[PDB]
Amino acid sequence: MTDQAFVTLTTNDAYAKGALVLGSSLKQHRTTRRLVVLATPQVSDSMRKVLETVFDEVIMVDVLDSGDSAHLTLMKRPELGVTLTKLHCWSLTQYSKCVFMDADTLVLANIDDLFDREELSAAPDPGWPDCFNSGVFVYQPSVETYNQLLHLASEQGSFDGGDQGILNTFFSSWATTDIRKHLPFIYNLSSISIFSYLPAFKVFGASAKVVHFLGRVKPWNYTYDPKTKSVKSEAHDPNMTHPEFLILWWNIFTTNVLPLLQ
Amino acid sequence: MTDQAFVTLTTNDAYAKGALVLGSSLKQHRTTRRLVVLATPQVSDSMRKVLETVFDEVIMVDVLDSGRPELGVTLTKLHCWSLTQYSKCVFMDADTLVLANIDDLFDREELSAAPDPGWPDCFNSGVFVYQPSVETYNQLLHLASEQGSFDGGDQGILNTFFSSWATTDIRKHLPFIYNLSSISIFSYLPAFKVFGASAKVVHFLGRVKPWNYTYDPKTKSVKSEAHDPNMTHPEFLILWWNIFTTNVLPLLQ
Ligand SMILES: O=c1ccn([C@@H]2O[C@H](COP(=O)(O)OP(=O)(O)O)[C@@H](O)[C@H]2O)c(=O)[nH]1
Ligand SMILES: O=c1ccn([C@@H]2O[C@H](COP(=O)(O)OP(=O)(O)O)[C@@H](O)[C@H]2O)c(=O)[nH]1
Ligand SMILES: OC[C@H]1O[C@H](O)[C@H](O)[C@@H](O)[C@@H]1O
Ligand SMILES: OC[C@H]1O[C@H](O)[C@H](O)[C@@H](O)[C@@H]1O
Ligand SMILES: [Mn+2]
Ligand SMILES: [Mn+2]
Repeated sequence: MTDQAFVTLTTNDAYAKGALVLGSSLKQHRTTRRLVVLATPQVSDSMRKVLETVFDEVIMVDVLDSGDSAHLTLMKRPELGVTLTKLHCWSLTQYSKCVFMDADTLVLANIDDLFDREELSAAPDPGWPDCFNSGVFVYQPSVETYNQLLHLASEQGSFDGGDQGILNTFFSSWATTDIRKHLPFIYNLSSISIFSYLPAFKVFGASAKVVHFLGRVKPWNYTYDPKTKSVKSEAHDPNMTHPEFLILWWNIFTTNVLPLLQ
Repeated sequence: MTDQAFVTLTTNDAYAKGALVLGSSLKQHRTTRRLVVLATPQVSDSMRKVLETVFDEVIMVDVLDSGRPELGVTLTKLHCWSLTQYSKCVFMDADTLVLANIDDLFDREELSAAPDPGWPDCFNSGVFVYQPSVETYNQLLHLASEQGSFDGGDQGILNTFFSSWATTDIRKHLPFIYNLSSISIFSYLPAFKVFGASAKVVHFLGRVKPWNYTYDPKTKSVKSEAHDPNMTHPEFLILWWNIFTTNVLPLLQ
């Protein structure tokens, strides 16, 4: 109501375009909750103003960077040290409960029923499903938890160099303790860009509630032709096996977001 | 006890090599349960006899085929429910390898399995705990006939029949240590580096099986002529080939 929020993060203007599409999609599906975006100083002044037209609030935060090149190299994503910035989401005690969503997500149906869930509720990671994917999660802001998380990050770091490792470590009961903290995979459908063959998608994909463009290739990295509605397909590319979501992203961007960027 | 078993399946002499390595590895790690392999008539008479040496029972069954096109025969797994001489069994694909004792799987209840990478609200059917039952068997055969499988193999059928696995009982979700595939290691290497030493079962899931790699015992190394998109973990291939060379190959050659 005033008490609960969807929260996302952008540290630059590229992911900000993702944030804008996510925000638009939440509004399209008539959330009754607040929309908030955490932004760092690399987000341009002009992009912050655009974010303000979609989000109820833009909250400026400091970048938190693991600096963990060794574990980010294992992850194959040397840029993701800045995802520790996500931890600031726990500082938002103006809200009693929030859903964090990655800026590379897209909402396909109303998902306000997530606010029935308890901290920490998340869906399984598509590659290592004993860990939860940290791109969509239900949590409770808390100065206590925020401080504990910052401390763990500074003392031990993260096994993957980013937020997902440290969050899985801190919330390590997730895989075995309480099945009500497992979100269905359709609330974080995160395998499409990185798995070539997904037979389950063909029978269950139509029920997707949130699609998550997990992996190095983001929808905004494509060249989209709005005349024919084609994307230049980038060589071998699992997005093109099931391109409906990438197409949708660009539809929302071109129709609902591009006019705000004028 | 004698009323519980590990059960595997081979429909041909190639997968029989996997079954032999798996059974050898279960002996290596001192299982106290029986070892059973389901075999079809396409397994040669000589290989069936070799299997009878490693396994406690070699049970002949008919191929069930849904109609990787070779995978239609994986419906043959459904025969595992016919083994009512056992109260509880762990089914393991012929392309798995045990690294440590896993007899504690018999504390689990039907249907216990690990989440499948790529769509983890379905379980991977390469390792599962089940209870033999003629009723269940008949029901699975019925489903296979009337609806078929959404993936053309056993996994679709089994996930359809046991459709509340993802949401009902978390004790039926097996951790990765009982079914670790190289797809997972490739997808999230950081997790493998911190947790991976705990693995008790390796699953060589995908088109290129260990017996499709060539192994040079002189250089202690492996390579495959066909590209392996699952990036099979080389250390695991070496463990497989070490067991095969010393324990299995002398029975065949
Ligand atoms: O340079 C970056 C990288 C990441 N992010 C934020 O951190 C999230 C996690 O990164 P990403 O989605 O790239 O990780 P993946 O889901 O691919 O593992 C993003 O969605 C953004 O919200 C960001 O703001 N700037
Ligand atoms: O031609 C075949 C194909 C498969 N199988 C059996 O069915 C299982 C499942 O197939 P596979 O492990 O190849 O599937 P994957 O795990 O790679 O998806 C195998 O391990 C074998 O036990 C068999 O006996 N003959
Ligand atoms: O740990 C860094 C990143 O990897 C994870 O797999 C998640 O998809 C993403 O939300 C997280 O920020
Ligand atoms: O259903 C087809 C096959 O592939 C599955 O993903 C499982 O790993 C395997 O045991 C099954 O037989
Ligand atoms: Mn993401
Ligand atoms: Mn297999």
